[PDB]
Amino acid sequence: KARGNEYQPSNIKRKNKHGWVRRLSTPAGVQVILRRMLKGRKSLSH
Amino acid sequence: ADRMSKWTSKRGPRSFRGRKGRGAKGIGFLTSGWRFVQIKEMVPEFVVPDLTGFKLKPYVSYLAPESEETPLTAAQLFSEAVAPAIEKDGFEPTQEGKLFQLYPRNFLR
Amino acid sequence: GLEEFFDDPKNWGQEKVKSGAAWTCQQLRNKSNEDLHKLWYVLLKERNMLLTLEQEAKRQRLPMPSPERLDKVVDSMDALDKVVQEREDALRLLQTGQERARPGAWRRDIFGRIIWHKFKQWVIPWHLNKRYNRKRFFALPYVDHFLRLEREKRARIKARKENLERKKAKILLKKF
Amino acid sequence: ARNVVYPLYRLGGPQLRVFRTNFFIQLVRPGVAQPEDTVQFRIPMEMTRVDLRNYLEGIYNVPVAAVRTRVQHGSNKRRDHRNVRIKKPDYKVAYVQLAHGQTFTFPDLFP
Amino acid sequence: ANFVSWKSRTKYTITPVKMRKSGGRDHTGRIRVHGIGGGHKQRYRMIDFLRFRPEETKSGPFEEKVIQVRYDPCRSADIALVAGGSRKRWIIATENMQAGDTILNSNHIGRMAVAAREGDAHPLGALPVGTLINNVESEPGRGAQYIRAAGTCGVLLRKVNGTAIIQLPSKRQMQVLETCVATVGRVSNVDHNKRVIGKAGRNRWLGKRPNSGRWHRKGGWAGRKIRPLPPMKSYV
Amino acid sequence: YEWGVRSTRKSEPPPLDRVYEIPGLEPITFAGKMHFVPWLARPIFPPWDRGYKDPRFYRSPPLHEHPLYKDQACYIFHHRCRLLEGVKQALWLTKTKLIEGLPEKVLSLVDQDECVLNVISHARLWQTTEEIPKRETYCPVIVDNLIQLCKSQILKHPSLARRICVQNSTFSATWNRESLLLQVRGSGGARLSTKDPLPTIASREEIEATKNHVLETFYPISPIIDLHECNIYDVKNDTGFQEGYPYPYPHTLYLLDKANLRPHRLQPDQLRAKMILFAFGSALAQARLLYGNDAKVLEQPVVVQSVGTDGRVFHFLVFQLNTTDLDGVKNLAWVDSDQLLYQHFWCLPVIVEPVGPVGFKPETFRKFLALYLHGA
Amino acid sequence: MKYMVYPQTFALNADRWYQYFTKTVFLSGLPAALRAVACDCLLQEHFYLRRRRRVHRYEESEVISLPFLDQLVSTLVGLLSPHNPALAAAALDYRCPVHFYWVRGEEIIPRGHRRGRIDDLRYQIDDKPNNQIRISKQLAEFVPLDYSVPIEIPTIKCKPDKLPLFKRQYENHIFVGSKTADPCCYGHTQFHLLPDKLRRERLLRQNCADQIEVVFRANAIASLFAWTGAQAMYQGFWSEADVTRPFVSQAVITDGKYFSFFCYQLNTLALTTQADQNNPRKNICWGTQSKPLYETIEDNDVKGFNDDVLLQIVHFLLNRPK
Amino acid sequence: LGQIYANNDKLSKRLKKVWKPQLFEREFYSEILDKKFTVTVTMRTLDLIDEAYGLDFYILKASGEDLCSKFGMDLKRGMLLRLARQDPQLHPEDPERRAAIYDKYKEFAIPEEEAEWVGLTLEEAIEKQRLLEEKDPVPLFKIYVAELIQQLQQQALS
RNA sequence: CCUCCGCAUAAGCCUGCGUCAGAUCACACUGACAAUUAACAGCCCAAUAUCUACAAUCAACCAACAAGUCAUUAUUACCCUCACUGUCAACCCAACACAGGCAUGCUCAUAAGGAAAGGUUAAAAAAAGUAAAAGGAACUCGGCAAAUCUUACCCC
RNA sequence: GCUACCUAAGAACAGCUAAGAGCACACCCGUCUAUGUAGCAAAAUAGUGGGAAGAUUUAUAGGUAGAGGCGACAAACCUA
RNA sequence: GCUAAACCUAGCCCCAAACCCACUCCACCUUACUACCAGCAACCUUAGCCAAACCAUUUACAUAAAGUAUAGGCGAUA
Ligand SMILES: [Mg+2]
Ligand SMILES: [Mg+2]
Ligand SMILES: [Mg+2]
Ligand SMILES: [Mg+2]
Ligand SMILES: [Mg+2]
Ligand SMILES: [Mg+2]
Ligand SMILES: [Mg+2]
Ligand SMILES: [Mg+2]
Ligand SMILES: [Mg+2]
Ligand SMILES: [Mg+2]
Ligand SMILES: [Mg+2]
Ligand SMILES: [Mg+2]
Ligand SMILES: [Mg+2]
Ligand SMILES: [Mg+2]
Ligand SMILES: [Mg+2]
Ligand SMILES: [Mg+2]
Ligand SMILES: [Mg+2]
Ligand SMILES: [Mg+2]
Repeated sequence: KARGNEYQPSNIKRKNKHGWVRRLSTPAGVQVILRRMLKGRKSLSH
Repeated sequence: ADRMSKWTSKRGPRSFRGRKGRGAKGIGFLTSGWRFVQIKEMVPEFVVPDLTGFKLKPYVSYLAPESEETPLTAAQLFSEAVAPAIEKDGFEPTQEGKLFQLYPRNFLR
Repeated sequence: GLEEFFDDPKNWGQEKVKSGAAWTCQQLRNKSNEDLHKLWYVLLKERNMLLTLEQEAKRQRLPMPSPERLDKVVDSMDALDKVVQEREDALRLLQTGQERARPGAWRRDIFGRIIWHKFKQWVIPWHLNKRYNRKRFFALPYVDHFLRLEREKRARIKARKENLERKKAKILLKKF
Repeated sequence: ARNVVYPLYRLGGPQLRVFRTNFFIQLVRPGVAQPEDTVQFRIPMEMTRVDLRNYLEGIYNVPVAAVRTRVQHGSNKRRDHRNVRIKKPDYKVAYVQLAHGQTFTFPDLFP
Repeated sequence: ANFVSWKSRTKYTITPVKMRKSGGRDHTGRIRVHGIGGGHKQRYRMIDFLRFRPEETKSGPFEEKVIQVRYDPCRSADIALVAGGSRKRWIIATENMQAGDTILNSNHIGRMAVAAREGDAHPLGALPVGTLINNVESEPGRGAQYIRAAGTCGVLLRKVNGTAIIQLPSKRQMQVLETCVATVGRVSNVDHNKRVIGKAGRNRWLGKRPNSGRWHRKGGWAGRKIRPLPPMKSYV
Repeated sequence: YEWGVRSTRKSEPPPLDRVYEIPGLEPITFAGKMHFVPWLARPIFPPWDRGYKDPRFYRSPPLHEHPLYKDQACYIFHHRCRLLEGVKQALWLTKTKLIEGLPEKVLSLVDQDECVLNVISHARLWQTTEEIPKRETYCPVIVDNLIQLCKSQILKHPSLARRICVQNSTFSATWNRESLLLQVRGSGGARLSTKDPLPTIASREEIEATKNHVLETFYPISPIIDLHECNIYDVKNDTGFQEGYPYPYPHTLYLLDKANLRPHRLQPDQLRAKMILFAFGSALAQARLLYGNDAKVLEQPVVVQSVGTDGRVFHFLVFQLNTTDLDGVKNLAWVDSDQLLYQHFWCLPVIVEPVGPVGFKPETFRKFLALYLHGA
Repeated sequence: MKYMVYPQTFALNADRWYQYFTKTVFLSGLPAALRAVACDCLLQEHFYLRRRRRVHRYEESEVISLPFLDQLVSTLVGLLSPHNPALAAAALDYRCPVHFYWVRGEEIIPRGHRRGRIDDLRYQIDDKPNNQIRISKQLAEFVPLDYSVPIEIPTIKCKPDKLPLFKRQYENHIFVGSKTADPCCYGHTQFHLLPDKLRRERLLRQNCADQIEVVFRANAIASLFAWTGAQAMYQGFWSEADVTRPFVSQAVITDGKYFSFFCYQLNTLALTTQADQNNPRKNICWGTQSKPLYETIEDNDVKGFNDDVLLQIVHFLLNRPK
Repeated sequence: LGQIYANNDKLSKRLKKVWKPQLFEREFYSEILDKKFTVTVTMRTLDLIDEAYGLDFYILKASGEDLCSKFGMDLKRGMLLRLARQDPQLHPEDPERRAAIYDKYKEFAIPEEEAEWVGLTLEEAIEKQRLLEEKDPVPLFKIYVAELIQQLQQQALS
């Protein structure tokens, strides 16, 4: 069927999936954040 | 799906909305069956003086003369409470048994 | 009453109101603690009134009668804050010998950059605070490289600034 | 008082005082026809309903009968030459009912 | 990978405990067992398998009265609610075990043998040779692990020295200490073997996902193997 | 078998750092800072006690050090205690003979149904917006309505104005048997309270004649079996009222059982047993109040009644308490068990069978009325 | 979605608003054994009945007061069955809900896709009277159907939302204590107690001492109106087929000590702007100021007991249906 | 951690290999500390100890970069401290014995202020330093008072 | 004339056809000013032991099988009350003012909500319907499609 | 946040005939035809249809991740 | 004659030198930007493309000695 809308929003999920806390939780996440900072991004995490 | 907009209490689902708040400062605690318990001591009581017979005003007449600035450092203060010391020839060691603690502040503003 | 939230009924609709000068700091310093406190409340009400007036103006599509006065008031307030704060600081110095009242310390976070961690104020000791122990204050080796990169970036920026300045100077010289 | 660390009240401890209050307030004209005795203020976000009540009582000596606050959203839509969103600030509105049937019509300025 | 096991209830109880399903998953989160999950919901009646255990401050053999004989969702053998003294407990029921019926729970290895009633529990020393048993411990005071399914029964083959020899249902022999406790008779709900399932719906309800469609060519193992029954296993 | 599983228990604290074994140097730990660092050793903190007391984060002492902890365990009964043996055990606990019919006098005191029917309908259909009301709503309601109806014969009997049904009344009563200490506790049910005591049903010959018949043993179930075994109890008996309270004499314990699930409800035998216990307990308390706590056979034996539970079924009980000396003569109870007004109610019409109570019988109602009357 | 009207309201000068909503006219005034019993009732809950678990000040109105009230109702009823035979047959209902739903006035939709359309604005009351007395025969009339009484209804100069009164959409319910299939469809006396929020101490602490009486009055206006309305509905009548005979009911609101007494006279269900232009009829509410049943309780002795209140209560109970 | 050629010929696969040492658990007495430690020791360690004779001796003798263990370093430090202080290790009734023990290790035994820092990591050392030079700040008031006093004295002199 | 939609709540979005001023299929587009007020809903619950066998299905008879969704008690601890946040809209996800997707409660023809036709002409071709003389599968790979409805037999 | 499978705690299934029963709404799927093919749409519309008290459908939160997972194997599905 | 064209200075690149930055107040590891209550913790050879004309051992990561000794499917190359 139509497959365009993969996204189907719910804030809680987003926060758990992609939030600051989650990022902090691993080394990889931390590294990601660091990279973002280096780049100079306005929103490091969600 | 904005990352840029500031996250706030308006933004989430129900639970999220309930949780956050603005910088309100809580006035008590919450118990039993969601009965809030307003403690009187947590609420800030505004100590307003009486302004009757008070000759000061919110602006200062232009005729008042100019004078150079003097940052009120500790030394100056000491000097202006050193007469008694001089006479001798008023200090707390700790302030843990004191209401208004100067260092790790108790007093507000 | 609520009459204090507006100025004298004489002054409504003049477009020019006389109100001379802010409180300079010296004057404030000269005044007593109690006196200062008293003055603060006088100031506050005035400020509120000014704000109200501004709001009214905004509503009505009209300009403020005299917006300098508000500014002056604000300045005065600031001065007052400074004076009292200064005094407090002095007192602290005399007693405990502490610059800043609220305690903190130099803490290296996850990202490696050293931060002034201001202390938060609690009921139980740090060792059995469940939340606080999650908030980790240390780097690990994966951060060093990133730090280095950051430093390099900073240096580049600095270089750009300096060279630019030099170029500007050269241009100026050429001109004159 | 806004933007200050509040001391921690344990249980037997003293009353919290605010000497020299930080937040300052502005009473406004209502937009949508309120009852007589209602007064509409703009509280700065951090200040509470109780605080407002106290504030009015102390500094202005008004008999406040009830207070009802509400957080108004300030619009985020509206952009620059850059296409970056200018945010109008969100503020707190206070509906303060006076006591003793005191009554208060908001006066005409700019006649 | 959040996985705290539901098995977390230190106090013994009769109240049926709430039970999280697995899906054939590990604590990692990956499928370690195929064909599991999506059954009907169940609650666990904690079965006391150590048959002989006296209540607090009591010593010797005691009696018990059966109150109810319920169906357990967790297993093929149906269960019995028992009471004795001041405490109740769930035990695995025997064949022909009725409500209001009495059960003995002995520690006593007698001089002579003990004529057993289908339900009651004794050491293997006390039993006659050739008596059918179930809920057999592997050591003294260990707890019953063997012969627990519906209709199952191992015969007591012989006694030599301070040890008894058991024939397990699979038929492989097992030597145990003479003092280890067992219950006599065969385990409740015979005819579980012959229960026709009728449809795949039933299977689903029970909690078994279907077999995969992947066609596997049969290998070496797949022929019938005729072997001698492996050596009698001892716990001594 | 140990129940618990290792992965769900509080994890063992990690192995103590190797510097602590060395006598005697100062181990450099992160307690100098105020946070964990992997390098630097794990510090050992002193067990912190909060000085001042905050109720909302309070921790009680261990059961050992309590102001009234006794070694001999008291076995205590409440509304939620729910006996394995039902009535025979209750009797044993109470020390009493069961009699299968209600007494004659009460029956006589009988010698209209539309009203009853109406009440039933109200309970089971009319009293709330939602169709088919729940038993947590209707069971008490029905009882209340019945009580009201009964009262509505004050015009006939003017002595019925000397009573009052009261809601949050507890009691406590403690006694011995073999000897193990026993206690009963208050209800979540109504108490019909009168000014005058009830008259004695059995004569002093009848009472005497109890001596011959024995209490039923029921081994091996222990009699206490389903009661709360309790150390830390306090032995004081208590009628639920201070001295000088008018309407002090307990007439009938209108105790009920709400609860919409079959399991939460009592099962009838258990309920009956509970009722009996309550009757004993209140009666016992009354006796204690009257005479000394010194045990004996009574001169004027007190009588308490109790009506059962449930919108559908009814268990009627009268209790003749005649001996404070337990461990001789015994007490005697008269039950009319599981009598039941109305077998089934239909809230919606089936498709044939109309909207109302099928299988109605007024005998139960009559019995109830009689019970209510007794004193007048 | 309809305005969710709460009888026991915290809102200030809510009475006038309530009147406007309902179209009532408020008027001040009205159109030994027992005493002993009352005293006993008072004592039982405050002194004699031994509480196992301790009672706190948040827990006081629920645990102490409501049961006392119930006792008063029931015992008094029992007493008065000789003096008044209708209370014998009457059905007495404890905490049994009273719902009433009506429409008063138009509202053009201010914004959205429904903007600029006449929405007739709706209300609902959902009360739970501590207890009430229902009868199968209707009570007397008090005042004639169509009575002028020229004192006039409050105006109200703005939207009803500005008095903190909020909207919601749920089940529209016209419900007297029990369903239509029930002979006891009429009522008479209604007993309310106010919760912790509307204790007079609290009011005193705030600056709303004026509103100590007001709250009670508001409650009377609401709950009574709902009950009468419900009754009217049960006998066929509604906004178009407006009541032929005046429906009447009675109330006695309280907070522990302080009682007052409120008769109600229902002359109209025609509240829709369709049926109000040709309408001189209007509902009526009679009422006393809240008077203390006692001064205080010193141990097990009521200090300054008030018999007038008791008498009033008796009168309320003891009025007949002719 | 290394790699092997398959059959020790280079024209076969190269494939990665971890050679692990054979770990054991053993008790160990030490005269300097008077305690029995249970350690994850290997046979080479044992051999080394034997060569050096005492475990204590080995600990002392063996250099920090050859010890290759933090625990070992710590132990060494402790021993050094003991040597320095001359602490009551064996308590009353064994003073002579203690003396004898000390004399057994007359070699080694550095001044006490060096032995405190032996066998520390860098971070640990830093922490120690911080602890040492911690101190609550001196009230300025006191300083001012002192100054005043000095001034007064000066005045008196002149 | 349509109504196969509507009003709510949930989730989502986040001021997105309110007032005034202003400009440039036809005039929801820019600037200023205004608004959503808690009772609904979120935001909970001092310890230590100790208790919780009997489903739900109008719960009553029957009747089962897959065996189930709503409870304490004892003792110690405890007077302080109603703060904080959500509350707008023509709305979300599909790049769009997209015939698609989108949980639940009422409403089941509506008391809500809407407009198939910018104007004209009336050609072919194309699309969607309705029509039918006589015949009635002669169509075609096949009765596909349509129309009226139902007989028997294989394979798998 | 799609889909594949699972875990927790939820919700839905009118009406007529008499059980992974039949007809038939809501809901789910997607047989055949036509239209559409830079489309209303990166898989839709119109009809016609298979299912619709169950191995049913479905909202919420959590879990398994690529040398992997998940799979009533179609080498499916794992954000066009 | 419309669309358009045109335009220098924003700044930037490579060096040289010199070792950088980081707390007005408030908030920020819980769903970061959240005033206020009883639990764990970092270190573990790069690989492969590619070249060898495939590919399998193998294939680089001041000056001069010296592309010398060496190494190497003794070849690519190192
Ligand atoms: Mg198979
Ligand atoms: Mg197969
Ligand atoms: Mg809305
Ligand atoms: Mg698209
Ligand atoms: Mg319409
Ligand atoms: Mg059109
Ligand atoms: Mg056209
Ligand atoms: Mg034709
Ligand atoms: Mg042809
Ligand atoms: Mg043909
Ligand atoms: Mg066809
Ligand atoms: Mg079917
Ligand atoms: Mg079908
Ligand atoms: Mg295949
Ligand atoms: Mg294939
Ligand atoms: Mg190649
Ligand atoms: Mg090539
Ligand atoms: Mg090739």
